[PDB]
Amino acid sequence: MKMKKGFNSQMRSEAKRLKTFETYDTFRSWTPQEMAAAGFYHTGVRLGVQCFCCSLILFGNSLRKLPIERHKKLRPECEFLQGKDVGNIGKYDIRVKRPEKMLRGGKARYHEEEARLESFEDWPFYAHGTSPRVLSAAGFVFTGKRDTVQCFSCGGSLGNWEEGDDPWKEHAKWFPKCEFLQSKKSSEEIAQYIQSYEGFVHVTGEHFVKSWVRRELPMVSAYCNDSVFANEELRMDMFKGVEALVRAGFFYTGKKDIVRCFSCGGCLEKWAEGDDPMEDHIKFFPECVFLQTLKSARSLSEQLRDNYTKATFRHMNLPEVCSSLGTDHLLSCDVSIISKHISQPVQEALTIPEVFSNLNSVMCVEGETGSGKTTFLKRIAFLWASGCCPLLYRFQLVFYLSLSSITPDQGLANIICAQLLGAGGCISEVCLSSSIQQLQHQVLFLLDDYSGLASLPQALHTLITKNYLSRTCLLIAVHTNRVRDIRLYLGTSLEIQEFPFYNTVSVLRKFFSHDIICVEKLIIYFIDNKDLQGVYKTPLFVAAVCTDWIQNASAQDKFQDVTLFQSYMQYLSLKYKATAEPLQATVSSCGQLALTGLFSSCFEFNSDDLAEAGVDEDEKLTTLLMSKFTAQRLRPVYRFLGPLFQEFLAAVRLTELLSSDRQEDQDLGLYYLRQIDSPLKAINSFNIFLYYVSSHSSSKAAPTVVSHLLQLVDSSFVSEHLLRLALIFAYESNTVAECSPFILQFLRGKTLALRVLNLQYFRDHPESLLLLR
Ligand SMILES: Nc1ncnc2c1ncn2[C@@H]1O[C@H](COP(=O)(O)OP(=O)(O)OP(=O)(O)O)[C@@H](O)[C@H]1O
Repeated sequence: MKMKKGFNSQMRSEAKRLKTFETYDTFRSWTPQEMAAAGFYHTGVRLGVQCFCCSLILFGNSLRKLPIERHKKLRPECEFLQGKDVGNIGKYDIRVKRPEKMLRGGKARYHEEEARLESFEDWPFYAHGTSPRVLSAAGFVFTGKRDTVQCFSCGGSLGNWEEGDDPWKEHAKWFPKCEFLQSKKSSEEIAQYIQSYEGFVHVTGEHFVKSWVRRELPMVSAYCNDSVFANEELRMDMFKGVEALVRAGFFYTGKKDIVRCFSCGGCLEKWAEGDDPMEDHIKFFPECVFLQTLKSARSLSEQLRDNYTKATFRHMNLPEVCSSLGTDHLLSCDVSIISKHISQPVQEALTIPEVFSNLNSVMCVEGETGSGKTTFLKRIAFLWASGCCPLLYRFQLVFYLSLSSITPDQGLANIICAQLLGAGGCISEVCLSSSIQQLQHQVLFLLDDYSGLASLPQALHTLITKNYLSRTCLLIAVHTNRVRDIRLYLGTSLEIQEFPFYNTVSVLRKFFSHDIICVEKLIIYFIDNKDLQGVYKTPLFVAAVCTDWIQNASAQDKFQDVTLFQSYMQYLSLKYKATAEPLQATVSSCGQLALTGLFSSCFEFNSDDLAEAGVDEDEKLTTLLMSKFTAQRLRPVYRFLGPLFQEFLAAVRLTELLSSDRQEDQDLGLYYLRQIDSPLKAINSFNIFLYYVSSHSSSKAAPTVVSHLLQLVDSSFVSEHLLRLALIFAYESNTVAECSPFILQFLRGKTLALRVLNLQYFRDHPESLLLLR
């Protein structure tokens, strides 16, 4: 209840307000990214988080209100930029201003040291944990603005000082060529000081991506609030007075009349009189968004190709996640990563804002098939091009290349010009080779859809196999347990663990205005908790539930589980329509396995049974959309997405078998239909197998199974007859109530007790209710 409130926790900014959520459960509405962007950190008292400037006991976490709204509503006296040690992604150096420019009179006097001591009257209260004496002992002087300090005789500015950061390691790390440093400290201790988290970085205040950013006030919900990025957004199509004024909280994505604020908008036609705050952001944009954002040689060639890469990464083509229909630029939810280390099995979970700082050499990212590799690579490329995340400023060039058979060993220049630039980039082989060589650790390749060394081109092969004479940094997307070739070559392997539920609920929240469907999904989901995992193993379930809104709400209020599963399966069928032949096999071949276990009462499904089922024979991609490597001690197990998914896949296999006219691919279906042989078997199996063999409009399969249900005959006795006939009539009326019933149910099952025991659909009653009922 009561914990040490104290005061401003000066040791707590973002990128440290996010790392505190590794001890946070993955099932709740608000996200660590959004909560941390609100200046909150996870103490761990029971479940709650508190702010770093205005300590708040915020435990309850609702859905209709974002953390910014709660923080403003409860204690509104800490967000007037009165002073907060807010660090953004914050590459720790971006302050490069005045390398030799106008200081406040050169308070170091260009010689003196006690002058550096005395220049710190207005040293703010953000730091202070850092002693001004130790800062001044290394030739540092306070330039005057926002706790950034400049060192003379080399003119280097460092900011975002935190607790315990000794300004002697850092002065060595960021400027080895600082004359004062070589004058005082020997060339031996500096190598020891090099040991830090950034790989090979140097003085990189000059770089073609830079864009100075403000104090990153917490009213910045997420990216796209820098008022300079949003301006160059709409230099493409909204160019043929209105434009510059539209940047009162807007940016362009789409077809010249769909311009989006941080929530949504554009539902009005432009070029009329039309003041941009029209209808005050059209009806406040429901919930009065952010108080109107709070009241408003060949170096030339490589720079030119840098500009083209930035332009083609900011084009509307790349930033499109949740690629179903809509108008999307607002998603920033990240994927959790835990990086296994080369030698021993240590997990060591990372965070997205900190993983960028460790990019050193050839890197691989794991991940289940359809789990967010292409998205993550596109996000990092975009964030480089959308230059406001500072950590990515160290790369002068980034390249996204999908090695999906477009590369039969032809050449790197040809593959980079025809995939990224487009009709404009004539970057020659020699130009690209020289750019790679001189820009050693400032070129980041993002390779996707990996196959193997044999398929890479010559230059890419050299860059991936040596990484000694080139120093280029690469990130390759691969499949889990399918990266067995570059084990010896890579450092800092990475893996996409899972997709937590807060990301799913955040994406659901953003896409919807009628936010009663999402809450219904929340309640109707934590009551099962058996399919808690698996279903959210991939972001494709979010896309499936979103595209289920092509007809109505995703909470149709009628046995939600079967609709959810069918929506998922239909979305799988839709996405891979280009290569649907193996998927149709993967759903069938794997699906039959579930049927084999539907009645044998086993869900572990060890490896040797998979061969009998007839799936994974080629270790193919899609077979991981429906199973996971649950255990890896020995003889890895293969568990599906919960017993309910057992049921649904077994049902779809049974329907396909009893629907196919292949005679002896159907006798097996009848055999699997045979084991149900008693009313208790018509209950215990059909408690969970009821709406799954019936849901599908199995025209051919309906008569055989309804006949089998009828032929079982050869209070509790009467009761089971009543339930059995209820099942049979419901099943037969689900799809077609003409062919099978008029010749089948007229035989045996007709019973009722008082008035409404046979209140089903009304047709011609029997002669006299089976002559005995
Ligand atoms: N943060 C996110 N929010 C919502 N959906 C996401 C997010 N990240 C990824 N996705 C979803 O992930 C899907 C793409 O996944 P992914 O790139 O893993 O497929 P893939 O088969 O690995 O493709 P490739 O093999 O080409 O990399 C997209 O349809 C997108 O909807």
